[PDB]
Amino acid sequence: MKLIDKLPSFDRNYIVEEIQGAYDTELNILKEDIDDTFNQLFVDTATWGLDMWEDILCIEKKELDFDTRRSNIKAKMR
Amino acid sequence: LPKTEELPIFREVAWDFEKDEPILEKGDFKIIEKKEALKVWIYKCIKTNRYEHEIYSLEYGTELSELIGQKYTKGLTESEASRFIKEALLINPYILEVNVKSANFNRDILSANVKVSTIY
Amino acid sequence: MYSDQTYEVIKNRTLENINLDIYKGEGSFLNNMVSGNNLELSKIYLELSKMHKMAFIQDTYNQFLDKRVNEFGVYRKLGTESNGEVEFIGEKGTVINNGTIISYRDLLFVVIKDVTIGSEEGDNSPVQALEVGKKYNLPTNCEFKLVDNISGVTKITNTRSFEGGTDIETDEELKERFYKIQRNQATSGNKAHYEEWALEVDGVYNVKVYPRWDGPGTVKVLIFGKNNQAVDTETIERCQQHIDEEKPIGPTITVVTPLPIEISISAVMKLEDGYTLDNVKESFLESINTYFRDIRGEIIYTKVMGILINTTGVHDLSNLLINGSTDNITINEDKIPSVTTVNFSE
Repeated sequence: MKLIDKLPSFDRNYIVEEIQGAYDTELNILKEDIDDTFNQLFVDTATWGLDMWEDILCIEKKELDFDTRRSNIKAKMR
Repeated sequence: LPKTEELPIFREVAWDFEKDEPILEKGDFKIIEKKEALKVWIYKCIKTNRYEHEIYSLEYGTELSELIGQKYTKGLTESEASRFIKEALLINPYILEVNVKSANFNRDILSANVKVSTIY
Repeated sequence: MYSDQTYEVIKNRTLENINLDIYKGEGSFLNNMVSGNNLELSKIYLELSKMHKMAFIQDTYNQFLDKRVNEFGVYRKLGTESNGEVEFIGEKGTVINNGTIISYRDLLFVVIKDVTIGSEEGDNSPVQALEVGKKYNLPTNCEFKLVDNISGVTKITNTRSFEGGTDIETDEELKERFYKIQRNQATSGNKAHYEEWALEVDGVYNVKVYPRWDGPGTVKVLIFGKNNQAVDTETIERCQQHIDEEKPIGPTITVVTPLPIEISISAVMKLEDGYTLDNVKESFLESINTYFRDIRGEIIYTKVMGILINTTGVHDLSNLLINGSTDNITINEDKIPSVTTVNFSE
């Protein structure tokens, strides 16, 4: 809906609406992926990224819980 | 010494200018060749101004819609609109020159005759 | 997930999501533009994957890793410049002021003390390397050249080898130190904390700590250079003084360096055609040097014989002796084999 607003008036046909709706759905997917990655950047908001945090800590532990993994990471440091 | 290379035929989608909606031939947009693409380009350029939409390039667009709404008298805005059309249409490399004949005053509707010179 | 979305999958999804009365075929203009948009989107997804890798900095080296290590408290030890003293030989009465520049080959050096040739203060002035690196640790009796010509100065030589030029830190060394610290569960006053203290000192590639070596309140500290080499006495002094600055008061700390083991090689070897003694001797010297670099445990007389015969230009040898014997010699702790005498004959 953003592009069709930016798009000229004479291009208000159904094909343009469908194409830009698909592109907007792709935009939503991309932005939610970006938000998920930004959450993964932080330890508290990361879910599957804790594996590399443990690898940096050089301790290998079986996956039990995300909160448990974060607690173990906090305990390992200092 | 080498001669100028001819501009290749401009191909793109086609539709009825009165319909203002794209047309599909058995699923394929109608092919435009020779004197078919330039009419579409001129229609697109004149129909919408660039300054309204941020996406278009600054060189694109026309300021004829400023005269829409009766912001000035017709006597000088006739030549002003002729100049505006000349500025808006000669930007295309395909088009050579644009000529405006005159304007017809009747009620609130203004009718003018404008000419297009092409290469093919 | 950036990895979940891939080129062809998102291409097909974009094609399918819009319902078209137009048939979709390969090479179509709609297909071509979908392909271009998919290429750009795949570039974006690859960039996002690269950004995730940078955030976790697993494989590629970047400033993120260094900054995170600094967050963890470990600091990149840039190193120290080499220090030494040179002798100025020339006309008496010439004054070499502070900041005088002397160049040896590509390396650049600066004079530290204002020295006058022929004065009662002597013709020797301390010189500090202008850049960090082990290459500046020049040996003794090196000839130095004045960048700026000074009248009455003829010869510049150093009476002793330059020392103090610790190597510049590399990302691999910092990463290894961080990783070994990650295994290390340090504690205020524990062997790990002392070995970490030793790691804080420049040029300490390997750390060995022996508790209760003399018993009550005694720590034996052993350090090694690059590839398990010796360390200069200045480095040992700096390490021990830093430790004493941070160490508990009362314990006795001893810091030592490995010492080489001298070897002598005697054999009768029939040289090949077109090969002289010097060439084969140099090639065998290089081979035995790399063998010593790659050796562990004891020097094996059979490996020595094999690395000698495999040398180019060697046809037939006999009565090979290491230190006059054919028996393997044990290389003990803090000890390395050193080649001192090479005796080859035909």
